[PDB]
This record gives sequence, structure tokens and C-alpha cells, in this order.
Amino acid sequence: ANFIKPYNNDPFVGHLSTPVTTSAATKAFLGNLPAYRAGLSPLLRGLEVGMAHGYLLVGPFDKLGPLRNSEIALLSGFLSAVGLITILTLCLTIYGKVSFQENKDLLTEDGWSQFTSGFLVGAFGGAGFAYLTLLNL
Amino acid sequence: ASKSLPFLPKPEKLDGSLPGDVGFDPLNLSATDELGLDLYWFREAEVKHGRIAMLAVAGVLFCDQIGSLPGFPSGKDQMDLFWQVFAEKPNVVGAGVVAVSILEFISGIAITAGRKDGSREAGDFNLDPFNVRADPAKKATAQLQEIKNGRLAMLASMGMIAQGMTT
Amino acid sequence: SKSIPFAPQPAALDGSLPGDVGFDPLGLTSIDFDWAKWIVPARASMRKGDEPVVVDTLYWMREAELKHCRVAMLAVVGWLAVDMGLRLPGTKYMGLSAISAHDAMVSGGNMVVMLHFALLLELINGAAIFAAAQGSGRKPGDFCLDPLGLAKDSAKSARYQLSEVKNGRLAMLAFSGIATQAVLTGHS
Amino acid sequence: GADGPEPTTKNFDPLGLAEKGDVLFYREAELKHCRLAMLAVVGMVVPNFVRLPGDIYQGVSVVEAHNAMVEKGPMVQLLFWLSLFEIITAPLTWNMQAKDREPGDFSLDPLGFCKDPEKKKRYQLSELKNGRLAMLAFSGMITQAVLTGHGFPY
Amino acid sequence: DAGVAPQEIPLPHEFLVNRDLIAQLYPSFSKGLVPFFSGNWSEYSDFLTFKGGVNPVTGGLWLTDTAHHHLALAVLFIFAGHMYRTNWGIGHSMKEMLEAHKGPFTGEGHAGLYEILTTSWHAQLAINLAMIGSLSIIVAHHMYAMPPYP
Amino acid sequence: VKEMPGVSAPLGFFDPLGFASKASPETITKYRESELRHGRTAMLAVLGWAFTEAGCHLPVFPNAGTNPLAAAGQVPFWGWAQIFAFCGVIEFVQAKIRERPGFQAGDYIGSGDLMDEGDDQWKSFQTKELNNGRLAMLASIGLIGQTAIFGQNILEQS
Ligand code: CLA
Ligand SMILES: CC1=C(/C=C/C(C)=C/C=C/C(C)=C/C=C/C=C(C)/C=C/C=C(C)/C=C/C2=C(C)CCCC2(C)C)C(C)(C)CCC1
Repeated sequence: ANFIKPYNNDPFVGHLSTPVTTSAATKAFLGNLPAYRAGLSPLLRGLEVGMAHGYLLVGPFDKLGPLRNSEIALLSGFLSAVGLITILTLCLTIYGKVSFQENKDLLTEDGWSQFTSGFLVGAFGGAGFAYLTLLNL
Repeated sequence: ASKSLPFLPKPEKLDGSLPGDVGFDPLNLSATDELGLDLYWFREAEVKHGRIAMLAVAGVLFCDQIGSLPGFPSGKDQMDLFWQVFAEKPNVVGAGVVAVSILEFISGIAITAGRKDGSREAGDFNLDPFNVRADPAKKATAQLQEIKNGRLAMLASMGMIAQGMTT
Repeated sequence: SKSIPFAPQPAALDGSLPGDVGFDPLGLTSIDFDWAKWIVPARASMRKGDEPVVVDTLYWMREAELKHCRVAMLAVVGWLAVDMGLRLPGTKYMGLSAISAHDAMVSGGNMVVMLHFALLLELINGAAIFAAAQGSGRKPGDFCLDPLGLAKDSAKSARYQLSEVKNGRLAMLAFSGIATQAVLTGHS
Repeated sequence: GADGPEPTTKNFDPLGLAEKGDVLFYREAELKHCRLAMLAVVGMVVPNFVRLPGDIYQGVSVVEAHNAMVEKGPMVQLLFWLSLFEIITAPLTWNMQAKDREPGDFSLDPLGFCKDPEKKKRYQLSELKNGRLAMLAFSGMITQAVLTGHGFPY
Repeated sequence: DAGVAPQEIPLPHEFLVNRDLIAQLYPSFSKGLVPFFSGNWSEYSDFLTFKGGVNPVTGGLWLTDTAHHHLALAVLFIFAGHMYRTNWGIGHSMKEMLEAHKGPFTGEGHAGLYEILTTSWHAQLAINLAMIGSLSIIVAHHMYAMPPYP
Repeated sequence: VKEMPGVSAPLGFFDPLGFASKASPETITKYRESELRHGRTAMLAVLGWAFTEAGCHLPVFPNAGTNPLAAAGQVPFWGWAQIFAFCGVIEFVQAKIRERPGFQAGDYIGSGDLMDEGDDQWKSFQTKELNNGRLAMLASIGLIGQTAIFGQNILEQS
């Protein structure tokens, strides 16, 4: 057989329909992520992404930070995660204000602003939830 | 239709011209035309193996037990005798070895010559003192009796070697 | 449908050779392999892609059966002869049991000599088998050794051949049983 | 062949397995089980009345006979020759609808009743029925025999 | 290794004429070559060993181990040298071998590599240089870990 | 259906009891899904049983390295809970797969939309998977049974 064929049946595009690139597994998995799922307000996409990435980020600072061996390691890790989240939201805001300048698909000034607000709220939620969970474990 | 073995056919290459030919070539090695053997090498090798085997039989008999030329003492079957003769007179045994080596080098050049052209026949060195080649019958009879009694030489020498080599 | 009536007679098997009762319940002769590459492999230097018209499978199995049967007849008669005490001259063959005979002679050395002789004879036989695929008329087990000369009769030779096959199969079974039983218990 | 007799079961195929095709294999399997069961019932009853001359055969109940004979050998030589017959009986495996031979048929009819078609039908039906009853009887005999202390009446 | 001064060690040719002179060191020559052909190779375990490790005296690999090693490699190389078809039907045709290996992910598979490697010295040189370099590095790694010489 | 992969075998199509004889396409698809799930799970189970039996145990399971059924106890309840969570996540992904219009039973790689053309080699390889999986199912159930009945455990003359 032949599992590698040109993407979109267009031989002259710089891509290939490999099992990793175009297979039911990957199409369904990526099509259900918040960044690409259908019927989601950009605020909800941002909220999902932030929740995923906030809970995810407390652990490294908590366990490998300079205060990891102190009895306040978890709080220092949470604060570091909060600071990094704030930095990333600053990055997102500036990227939105630079890229889309001349509610919808996520590629717009208002769409990206809502996505960033959702991302901040969700990231702080994820960090707080990770702290709550780790506080007693 | 082979005279020796009726159940397998005689080879096309063997026409009976060579002496001692009874059409006894099952594997059909005479048909070789690769790696440069081509049944003239085999004939030469047969004659040489057989002649040296006849000499080997006569030597192992050791009936006189005077060590051939005088000054060669003692009697032994094969290996100890060879080593002892080499030990007592290395000069003479080396001389014999080099005589054989010289005839071998000249013979190899002759083998190549015979390959290129038919001037040299297989087993032929023009060493005939009688110089009898006018009428075929006697030459053929002498040659084929040589080959037969030399084949017997080889089989007898195997009968010698087998003893003392087994478990 | 014969010697095993409730099964079709094997189509590959032909009821046209001595000792033919259509007995192949496992369809061994039905294998389409030609059994001649087994001696002269594959393309080989000595091969012209000849059709499997002779060696096929039944020719091979038939040569194998005849060889087994004659070897077994000789083996059983020899085993019986030795266990009666025919140790022959030499003073080294004497004092050995028939069970010990094989390994005793292998340690002796004559077994090696007869192995080399058997190598020569089986090389002759393999050359013969390769013949009749190159265009000879050899039949399975036919070495053309026939002093009795009954092939000219064309009918008595067939009866002799059939009797040979039957006596030889019986001899194979008898030798196998004799060997196993004699190993388990000693008797003449 | 069975043909729909008797009150309780006329055409008994509730699951309708034969409706999946290739009924000849099922018929042959039923016949084989029937023959085995009939011989097994006979060999269940007889050992109580008679035992073979050999000392190792003597003693031992039918429940323990299998293990004792496996150890002794008879239940191994029997297996060897049964395997010979079964291996030789290849035709049934691959050719079922292609082969002309009817299932459970070997060319053994010395009585000659198979010559007469009508008596042949009657005899095939009787064989199937006695075999089915023998299968049931053998099963019950084994179960009761292990459940009960002795297995002569049981 | 026994401490014999090099002056008193007999010349190497002396170890080829009198078998007993070697039988003192490895009492398996006494049997000669008959075990080799009889198949009783176990009788050669005196000088064909598989002890491995290192010789405590010289600090290098055992010479018997290396002898058995090279004998086994000779057997394997002789066997592998009959794999390819040259003039007699038997053998492997590398062209067919390469053409046969093709899967769904690779289209035509190894079709055309034989022509590449038999029509361009640069391709063959690339493969051979890569292999020689990797082999040299493997030699460097193996020689220090198991010192082969005394 | 007879055309779908898995058929090639000495037995050919093997449906003694009628299960796909009149089953609607949905039921045959579900049967194939179950066959493949059991087969793949069994292949992994047999491989893991072999790993545990040979003494190969993770550094975090140092004590238990002899009998798999015995090793199952060493796993705390939350370990099994996380196994279940991972399996459920994969099951959710596969459920999201099955909503796509062109889904074939067990083709979570979307072979229909990937291959240039349907082929016989692809069918044969799917059959290879199905056969090794059926053998793995039988072998895994047999491993668990033979180890439960005889406690000696495989590689201990079982
Ligand atoms: C079997 C006999 C044998 C013996 C005694 C040795 C002994 C030695 N080898 Mg050698 N070696 C052998 C066979 C052998 N080798 C074979 C067959 C190969 C081919 C892979 C190698 C490849 C090899 C390499 C690459 C190196 C050695 C090295 C060494 C030394 C390391 C110390 C040690 O304990 O080695 C123990 C040796 C081993 C544990 C290796 C065993 C390899 C096995 C036998 C592989 C068998 C493959 C199998 C036959 C494949 C068949 C496939 C075919 C049928 C298609 C020592 C002298 C090292 C050395 O000398 O460096 C200074 C080194 O770097 N060996
Ligand atoms: C399986 C695995 C993998 C992967 C994994 C991953 C990737 C994971 C991730 C994970 C994650 C990523 C997780 C996350 C989580 C999250 C969460 C869980 C969240 C939560 C949240 C919350 C809870 C919130 C809350 C809130 C808010 C919203 C705000 C404020 C208020 C509150 C607090 C209410 C792989 C296959 C590769 C391999 C093997 C292993």
C-alpha cells in the first residue's frame, strides 16, 4: 500500500498526509482541544488553556525551586507560577495588540483579548487548585 | 550407457581417447570449463598422484632395509622414519625435495603451455628413453597399465595411512 | 478406494507400480515439490529448469521406500546372524553384544571406513537420481543389477518386484520391532 | 437422517445451529460421539462383572481406572492407535460438502443391511437414537458414580 | 609467561617439527588432528578456551581465547563468503534482494540502490568511509577495555 | 461480513454459532471492535506477564518480582485508579474518533482516508494483527488460569 500521499491531494504544497499529520487519531484529538474545538467562545478557549497550564506549572517551581527543602516550598512554587503566568499574559496582550491590529474566530483584537482574559483567569485557577491539592496530600 | 555403471549415462566429454577410461564419471566433473581445470588438469593430476603414490608404496616396502643409499640406518613405518632420515642427513633429503620442486615448476609452465596449445599431452614430459611413439597400440597399453597399477598404488597407500589414525 | 475403502484413491498416486493398493491416507505423494532440487539445489549450474516430470514426489518417495526396505532386510538378517554368535574372525569383533555392536565398532574404526564407502555408493545413487531428470529412463530403485534377467519375460519380473516390496516392508517393520523389543528385553 | 420422530423432540434445533450451513460435519461429530458413548457405557457396565486377566488391571474402580491405566500403559497404547485411526481419517476435515461419502461412513457392513435402502434408513435412525441415549447414559453414569461411593448400580 | 628467558625459548619452527615439544605446554596435540575431523573438538579446549577476562601475568587477553576467536571468525567469514551468486546458480542476487524489500511507507523500497552502488565510486566510498570510521572508533573503545596484547 | 480482515486462516470464516449471520452492520462493527480491544489488551497482558515472570520489575516495585498475580496486590488502589483514568482517556479519544463519518472498526489510524488505495497486503496485515491477538487472548486467559489453579507460576514448570 501507500500511507504517504500529498496533503489535500495537492502534490505541490509543502506538506504530506503522513499517519502523524492526517489520521483519524490526530484529527480527532486536535479537533477537540480548546484551541481548535468547535462551538467555543474565545473566552472559554482561553479559560480551558489557562486551567490546563496553571495546574501544570506549580509543580516544577514547588519541587525544584530554591525553597524546595523548606517547609514553605509549596507557597513559593505557587507564587513563582503566578508570576510566570502574569508574564505570559503580558506576552499574550502585546502579541494581540501587535498582530491583529488593522466574539469571533480567535484571530481578532476582541477575540484575542477575551482569550487572554480567560487564559489569565484559568491559569490563576489552575495554580490555586494545584496549591489546594498539594497543601494536603 | 556407461560401461562401468549402466544406470547413469556416459558423459559427452569422455570419448575414451584418454587411457583408463571406462566412462566412470557420475558427477560429470570432466565437463568443468570454469576455474581452469577442464579435464586436462584432472588427467595430469591423476598421472602425477599415481606416479608419486607408486614411489611411495615402493619406499614404504623397505624390503632391503638398507635405507636406500648406504649410510641410512633403521626401519620405521612412516612419520618417525621421515623425521629420522631428515635428521641424520638433511643435505640429501633437501636435495631430493629441491629436485622435485624444480621439476614441479617446469611442469607447471608446461601445464600452461599444454592448455594454450595441444603440443603437450596430459602426463607427457618427453622422458621416454625407449622413445616409442610411432605405433599407437603399445603406447596406449603401456600408458593404461601405468594408470591402473598406479591407481592400485594410491589405494594401497590409503590402506597404509588408515592404520594408526582413528578413534 | 482400496486398502482404505472409505476415502478416494489419491489422484497423484497411480495404481501402476508394484505394491500399489492406493494407501496414502495422509496424501504425502500429493505434495508438489519435485524433490530433485533437494539434491541439486535451485537453479544450480547443472540444471535447465526442467519440468518435474520424473522425480516429482512419488519417484522420490518410491526410491526412499525401496532403499529403506532393502537396507532393513539386510539389517534384520545381519542382526539375527550376529545375535546367534557369528562374530567373524579378528578377535576384536568377538566379545561384543549386538546392542554394543554399533558404538563398539564406531570406537573401533571400521565404521568410519564403511561410512566412507557408503558415502561413495550414495553419491553414485544421487547421481543416478539426478539422471532421469536430465533425460534418462531410470526407474526408482533401478540400478540395472539383474543377473536373473526376468525383465525380458515382462511378467515374472513384475511379480518378483511386488514380492520384493512386500517382503521389504515386512522386514522394515520386523527390524524396528526386533530392535525395540531386544533393547527392552534380551532374546533370540 | 434423524427425520422428526418421537413426542418430546421432533425437529430439535432451537438454537438452529445447522442453519449456518455445513451440517455434514455436525452429523459426523454426532455419530462419533454416539459410537464412543455406546462403547463407553458397555465398558462402564462390564468391568464390574468381569476384569482382564493381568494383575495390574485387577482391582481399581471405573472412576480411578483412567488414571491407573494411563500410568500402566493401556490408556496410552489405546490412545496411540486411536490417534492413528483419527489421523488416517483426514477426509472429514477439509472436504465436507465436496466429498461424496456420507458422514460417519466406513465400508464396514458385513451384515449387509446397508444393501437394502429402507432397512438402511431404519438402522441409521436406530443407531442415532441408541447413540444419543448412550451419550446421556454415560454422562449420568459418570456423574452419579463419582457422587456415589460405588458405581456398579451407579 | 613461565619466566623462560628468550634465549632458551626454542625457535618457532621447532614447534612445527616435534609435536611432543608442544604437547608439554598443551597436552592436546598428542591426539593430533584426529579429534578435529572426528568432531571431538572438545579435546582442543586446552588451547581453544573461552575463559575471557584478562591474563593476570601479562595483563592482556589470553592467547588461547584469541585463537578460538579468530578460528570462529574464519569459519563465519568462509560461510558468509558463499552467500552471493557468482557463476553457479546457487547464491543471492543482491539486486533482487534490494528490490524485494519495500513496504507501504517507502514506495518502491530499495529499487535502484544496486545501480547506484555499482555505477558510482562516490556512493561506495561514502558507505565504506563511514563504516571504517565507526569501526575505528569501536576498535578504540574495545582495545582499552580489554587490552589485547601483553 | 466475510470481506473484512481476519478471515484468512486454516478455518476460514469461523462462525459456528450464528452471531454475524444476520447481525446488522452496527452489531458486526461492535463485534469487531470488541475482538480487537480484547486482542490488543491480551497481547499487552501476555507481554507484561512475561516481563514480570522473568523478574523484570521497575525500581519502584522492588520486593515483588516473582508471580504476577502476587504482584497485582502490591499496586495501591490509586495506582489502579490511574490505570483506569488513562484507559478512560484513551477510550474518550476513540469515542471522539467514532463520530467521524468514515470510521471502520478498529481503524483508529483512519486507514481509509490515508491509503492511496485499498489493498490486499493491508488486509493480510490486519489479519496478522487479529490472529496474533486471538492467540494472545487465549494465551493470557490460559496464563491466569494455570497460575490460579497451580500456584507454582510460569517458568516454574507450569
Ligand atoms: C566463540 C568464540 C569466541 C571467543 C572465545 C572469543 C573471544 C574474544 N573475543 Mg570474539 N567474537 C566471536 C567469537 C569469539 N570471540 C564471534 C563469533 C564474533 C562475531 C560477532 C566476535 C566478535 C568480537 C568483537 C567485535 C570483539 C571480540 C573480542 C573478544 C575478546 C574479548 C574478551 C572475551 O571474553 O571475549 C568474549 C567474547 C564474547 C562474549 C563475544 C561472543 C560473540 C558470540 C559468540 C556471537 C555469536 C554470533 C552468532 C554465531 C551469529 C550467527 C548468525 C549466522 C548463523 C547467520 C576475546 C579474546 C573483543 C576484542 O578482542 O577486543 C580487543 C572485541 O572487541 N569478539
Ligand atoms: C497520559 C500521559 C501522557 C500525557 C499526559 C499529559 C499531557 C497530562 C496533562 C495533564 C494536565 C495539563 C492536567 C491539568 C489539570 C488541570 C486542572 C485539574 C485544572 C483545574 C482548574 C480549576 C479547579 C480551576 C478552578 C478555579 C478557577 C477556574 C479560577 C479561580 C477559582 C477556581 C479555584 C474555582 C502521554 C500520553 C503523553 C504519555 C504518558 C502519560
